[PDB]
Amino acid sequence: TFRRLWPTIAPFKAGLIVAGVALILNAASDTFMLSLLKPLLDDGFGKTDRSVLVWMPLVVIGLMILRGITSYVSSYCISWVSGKVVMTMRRRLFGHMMGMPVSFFDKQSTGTLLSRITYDSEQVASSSSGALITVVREGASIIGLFIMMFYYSWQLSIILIVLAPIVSIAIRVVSKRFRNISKNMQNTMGQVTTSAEQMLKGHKEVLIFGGQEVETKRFDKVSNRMRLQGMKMVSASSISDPIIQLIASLALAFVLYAASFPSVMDSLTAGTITVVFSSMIALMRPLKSLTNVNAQFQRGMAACQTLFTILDSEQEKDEGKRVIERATGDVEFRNVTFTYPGRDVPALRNINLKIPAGKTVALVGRSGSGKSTIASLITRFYDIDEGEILMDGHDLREYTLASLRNQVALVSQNVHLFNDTVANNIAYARTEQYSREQIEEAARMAYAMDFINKMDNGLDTVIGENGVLLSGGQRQRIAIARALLRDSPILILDEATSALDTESERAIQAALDELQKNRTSLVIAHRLSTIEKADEIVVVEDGVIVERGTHNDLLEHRGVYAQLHKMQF
Amino acid sequence: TFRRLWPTIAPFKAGLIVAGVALILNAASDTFMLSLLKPLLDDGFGKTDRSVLVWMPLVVIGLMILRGITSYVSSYCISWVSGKVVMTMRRRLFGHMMGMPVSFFDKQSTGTLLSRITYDSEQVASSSSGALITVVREGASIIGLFIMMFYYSWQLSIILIVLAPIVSIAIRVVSKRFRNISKNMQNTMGQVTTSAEQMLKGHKEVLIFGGQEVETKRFDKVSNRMRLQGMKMVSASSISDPIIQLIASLALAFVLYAASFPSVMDSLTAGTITVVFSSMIALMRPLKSLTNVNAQFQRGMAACQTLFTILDSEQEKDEGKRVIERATGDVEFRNVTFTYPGRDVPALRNINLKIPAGKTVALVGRSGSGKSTIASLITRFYDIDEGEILMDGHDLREYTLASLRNQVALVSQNVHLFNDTVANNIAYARTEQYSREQIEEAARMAYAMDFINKMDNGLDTVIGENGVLLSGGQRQRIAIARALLRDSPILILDEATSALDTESERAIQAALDELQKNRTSLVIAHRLSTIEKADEIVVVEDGVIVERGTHNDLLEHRGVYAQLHKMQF
Repeated sequence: TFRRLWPTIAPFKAGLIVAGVALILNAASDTFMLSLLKPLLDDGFGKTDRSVLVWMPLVVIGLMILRGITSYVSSYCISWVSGKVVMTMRRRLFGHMMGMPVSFFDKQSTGTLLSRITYDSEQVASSSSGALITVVREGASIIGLFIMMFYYSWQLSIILIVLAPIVSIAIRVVSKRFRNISKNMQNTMGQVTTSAEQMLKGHKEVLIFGGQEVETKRFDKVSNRMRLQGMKMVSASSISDPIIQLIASLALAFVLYAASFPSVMDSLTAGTITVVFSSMIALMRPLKSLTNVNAQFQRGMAACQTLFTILDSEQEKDEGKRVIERATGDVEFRNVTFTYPGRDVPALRNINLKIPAGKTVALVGRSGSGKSTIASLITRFYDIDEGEILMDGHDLREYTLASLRNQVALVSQNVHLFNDTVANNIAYARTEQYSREQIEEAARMAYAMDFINKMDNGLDTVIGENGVLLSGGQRQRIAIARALLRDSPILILDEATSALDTESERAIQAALDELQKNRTSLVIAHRLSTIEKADEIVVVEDGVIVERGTHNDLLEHRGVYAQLHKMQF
Repeated sequence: TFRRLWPTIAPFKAGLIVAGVALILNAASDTFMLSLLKPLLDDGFGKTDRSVLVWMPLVVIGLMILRGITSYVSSYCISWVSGKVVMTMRRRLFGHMMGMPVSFFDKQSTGTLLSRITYDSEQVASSSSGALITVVREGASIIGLFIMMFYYSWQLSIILIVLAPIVSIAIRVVSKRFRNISKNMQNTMGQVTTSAEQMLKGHKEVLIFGGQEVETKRFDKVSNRMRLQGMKMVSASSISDPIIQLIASLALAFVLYAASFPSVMDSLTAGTITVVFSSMIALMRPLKSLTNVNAQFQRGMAACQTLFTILDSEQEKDEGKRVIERATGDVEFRNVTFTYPGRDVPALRNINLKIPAGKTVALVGRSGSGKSTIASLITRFYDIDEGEILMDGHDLREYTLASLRNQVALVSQNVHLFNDTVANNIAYARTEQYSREQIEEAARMAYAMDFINKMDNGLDTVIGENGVLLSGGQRQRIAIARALLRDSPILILDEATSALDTESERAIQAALDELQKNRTSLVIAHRLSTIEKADEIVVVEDGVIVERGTHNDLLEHRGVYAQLHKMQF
């Protein structure tokens, strides 16, 4: 039919088969109730002493116990398939957003993404299972009801089934006519209400002219008109209910009139009529739900379509073949112009950055708008629009994503934290690679030895949600320890730590210097000390690299950096 | 239960008595139908004799016809009371709406006041009528149903009545317990969803650290937990409906068990249980409606208190005793400082402007305000905060409101016209006073006679809503003719035309000059020609008269007059 994620469900059929076969019993039981109704009324409650009012009290409760157990098992075992389908769908979907470009997560639809994964995943299988159980049970109650209703007094069955749609369509046409009549009559009431508003509007003119009495008379007339219009409207609306009631009663009266003639006689009995009528009445609800099933199956398998769109959206480019054993290379730029998608302003103009290996460079972004993007390019998160980033004699486009991202490390005050323990967080994705002693040494080199050692559970304290919830400074220290453990030749320093912790942010800074004492570092300078620590100052204005050079060179000629050293004060 | 609304009910009480007595039958019919249900099954169908089941068609159609006619008469005659009472309330409200000060109509709006007059009164009447219908009909139905249940089987009725509340309360407590369980597990589901968001939010971190596999594993674990939580929640929710069904079935089983086990009643024939059970089931609707009725009463009656407050607000001041027919007396704003009620900014200050008799002393300004109110004070729509405006040497407060208003005429391009004929509009509020020839003379003086006689129906053509929708300029001509007819000694022009019709605006101007060769008027002028026609130019800048003098002197002294004048040009 419409969507066919069928393979994902294919494994979980046994559960679905059991649920369905136990669910059809959930209508077999309801039908057997009304089946037992006939012996009850005709034979039991009559002057017949007993044995239909002693066996029946037990059987009704036993069969309801069966109904309850089948309902529970059907619901649970369809919820098993729903759970094991929604869980696999969610798992696949998420596993196809961990290799999906940052562009989508650049607030293209990021806010809804959790909603997209959870609400829609819950809705797809929820609505599909609802459609199944409403097109099996309520689609089986109908079948069993018909079997019984033709088993009991088929002639009455026919005279009732032919009447039901005729009466239904007659009711529909009468209701349509009267609804149209009332809606049409509403127009006159609207007109007179507009006249009332008009009369209320002219307060000033009425008062200045002393027409209070004349306006009272005119309101008398329009209000009599309004009351008469309401009278006729209410009369027309009220004469609807008696008409439909009379039509239904006429249907019943004809049904019984047919009972007089010998055509259906001996199909009357006493119970038989009750069971047939009760079955026909109770047939509406199953059919009422069945006629609407297509809406549900569709809403749900369509959300599945919406989910499919995400599952098959753009994927991160991976057109690389070469790997890295060590990125002991020189970072090189040449006319590197880039623009982050979903925007019009160009990000970067031509670039000629020759950041050599073994030495660091501090880029200063006093403009403060879009500067960080320059770092995102070297880490291949937003694809470069124009130019190339020449790394170790090769471009990143040519180079495999995994190795490239591995060689570069990010550090920021807003660093995210995982939900596992701190020891794993430090060696995230490579816990087996390094021994706990290595992690402790990294923490030492991160100058958070006392802090990390003082957590309640020590080295393996749960560090994320449902944990101790460190502050920003401690998070920075553990991120620095992460970088130390990974020993990325390329460092990216956010330097967003506007907060100055006493005796600790200086410890943090010592950790930063030790980390960047070696290795090539690109520091998005925002603090004073880092600018002081600058090795090759790189200024940028809006989207262009205005100047480059060491501290003294740009300090001598005011240009940009020198004035920045003053407005930064 | 405030019920100031008692006197209105007493004249139409007869209609209410009818409505009620017919409504009683409107439930007696249903009761005597369920009564028919007994013999039908007991001795109508099983037996060969068909007299019962051949009469039953006739009796059922007859009872439903009585139901239809009695429902129609009840609804009609209750809506008639609700119509001739909502109508009298509406008419009384309006009659106490033309006595309200302009301030009340200004703070609120037509559409809010129309909602009050139209929607709120309709709710008052409709909801009180609905409360009465529910109480009477459903109380009659309940009393009749109880009579039936205790009459047909005084033993089964007692057991049913004892069981129903116990079963209902047990169902309620079970439902409450299971709802609490479901939400107590929904909280854990929310926790795991928050964890899912936590992990799904670290896209940049996962990519940079290359931990796609580890994050996939963690999501596997959390998704397993989510599926387990959903499974447990669904199981808890689905073990409820079977439990309530089991409780209801146990109730029914015990009822039937008592129906046989003892010989206490032992009298239940096939018909007696059918009728008693069907009534007990059908007794839910009235017990529910009668329980919810108190939300109808004191919801419409509260709207009646709202309408009383809107009716029982600050009436316009009428502290005047002396009546003056026609006055050449100057309107002098001696020391009059006024501010808009409901507003903060001072509208006026102590002023010295005087209006000599005969002289068409005018007033000009570009402040965009101040002027607007300086005329309204003469009409006393708004009151005065300080000072006194002297008519015939007497303050307007001393002057009788009706007579003083009659002495002033409101002529403006933005003028309201009543839903009446042109003759009625011109002689409005005094149609008896003036002859039709005088109205033709008024049209002549309006210089619109050619147009005034051009409509299809001539001088008596309907001019307002449901009329010709006359353009603004000729509507202003109509208002001008109104002024000429009434010959108000005091006149306050608006002259906000800003639209110069070819040869018709000049005719309008000719009409104004014919009007203002007499009839002293501080002409609120936006027209340079009107300013030139001024006698004693008066200039105000948003809080006070800057100067008052002839046009030549005012022009000579630049002050503020010459500047605003040359901006006008």
